[PDB]
Amino acid sequence: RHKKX
Amino acid sequence: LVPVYIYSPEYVSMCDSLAKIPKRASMVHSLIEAYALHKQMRIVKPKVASMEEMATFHTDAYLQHLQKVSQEGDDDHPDSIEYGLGYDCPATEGIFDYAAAIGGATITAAQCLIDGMCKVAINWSGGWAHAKKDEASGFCYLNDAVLGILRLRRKFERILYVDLDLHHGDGVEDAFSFTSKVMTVSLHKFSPGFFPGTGDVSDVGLGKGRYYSVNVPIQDGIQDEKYYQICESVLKEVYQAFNPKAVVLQLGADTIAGDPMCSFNMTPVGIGKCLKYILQWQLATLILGGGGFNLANTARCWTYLTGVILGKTLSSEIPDHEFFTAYGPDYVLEITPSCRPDRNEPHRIQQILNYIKGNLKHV
Ligand SMILES: [K+]
Ligand SMILES: [K+]
Ligand SMILES: [Zn+2]
Repeated sequence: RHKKX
Repeated sequence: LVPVYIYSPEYVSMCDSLAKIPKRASMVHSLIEAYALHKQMRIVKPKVASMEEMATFHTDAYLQHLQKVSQEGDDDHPDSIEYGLGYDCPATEGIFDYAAAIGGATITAAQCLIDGMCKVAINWSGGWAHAKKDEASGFCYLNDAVLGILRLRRKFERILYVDLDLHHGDGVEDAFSFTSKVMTVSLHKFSPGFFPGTGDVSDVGLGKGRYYSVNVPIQDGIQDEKYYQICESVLKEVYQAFNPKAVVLQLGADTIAGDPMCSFNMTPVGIGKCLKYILQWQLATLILGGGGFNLANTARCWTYLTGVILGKTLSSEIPDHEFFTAYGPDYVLEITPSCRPDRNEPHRIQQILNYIKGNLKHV
C-alpha cells in the first residue's frame, strides 16, 4: 500500500 | 449520432463534494457550457447505481462498510483502514451516495453505447480506476470504470480499456487480470515510491489473462510529441492484435503541466492526439475523467478534449462564465509546458515498446 496524496 | 454528455445539476453538485477535488466538476461543466459545447451533445441524466449493480464487482462487506461510514461522515471509524479509507479516501459524509451516482453515471454512458444512441458517451466525473473489489484506494471509492466495462460486456465482446492518467490504472487491471475479454493498457509514471507502485512493463496479467494487460512505464518530464509517439506505437499494436469492439478511455489530467504533482509535462493538445487516434477507429467509446489537481487546468484540458470529440476548434480566449477569474491573469485555453528535463531516454522507451510488441504476439 502506497499513499497517493 | 451526436455524443452523449452525462450531466445533471444535482450530479455535478454531488461530484463537487469529493474531498480531493472540491468544485472541480462545476468548473469543468461550466467551461464546457461557456463554449456552448453542450448544445452539440445529447445531454443524458445519469441513473444511480443500484446495490446489485455495485455488488457485481464490489464485495458486500466493503459496500456495507462504505454505507455505514458514509451516513454521518464518520472519518474516525476504527475499521476504515482494512477497507482503504483514511487519508487518501476519507469517509466524507454522503460519499457512498456520491460514489453510487458516479458509478451509475458511467453505467448510464455504457448503456447509451449499447443502445446505439451514440458512438461516444462522456462522464467527465468518472474514471476512479484505483478502487478494488474490497478496498477504496487513490481517491477512488467505487470503481466506475470497472462497472462501465461490465455493462459494456453485455454486448461488446472485446473491450479495450486505455488509461492515460498519470497513475497506473491498477484497480481496472486487477479486475480483469485473469480474463482475455478485456485488455487494459495504461501509460503512467513508474518509479519506486510513486503511487500505486505497480504497472511495470513485465506486468502482463495472469492465468488465462496473461498478455491481456499492457503497461507502459514512463519517467518524469515527458512532453506531447514523445508521449504521442509512445501511445500511437502501443495502440497500433494493440488494435491489430486484440481487435476491440468497444473502448473505455480514462483521461485523467494529472499529466498536464501545472499540476501540483509536477511529474509529466503534457498539454491537452498531446492528449488530444491520442484521443483522435482512438476516435478514428469508429468504435463505441466511453470517455472518463480521473485525476487532475490543478482545477482550472483540468477544466481547460477536458473542455479542449470535448472540442476534439466534436471536431470543433475552440477560441483561445476563455469565455465569461461563473469561474472566469480562475483563469487569470491571461484567460487563455492553452497550457504552456514547464521548463524542466524530460527524463525519458530514447533507448529505454524503445526497449519498452519492443517488449510490449513481443508480448502482443501471443494475443
Ligand atoms: K494511466
Ligand atoms: K485482461
Ligand atoms: Zn492520477
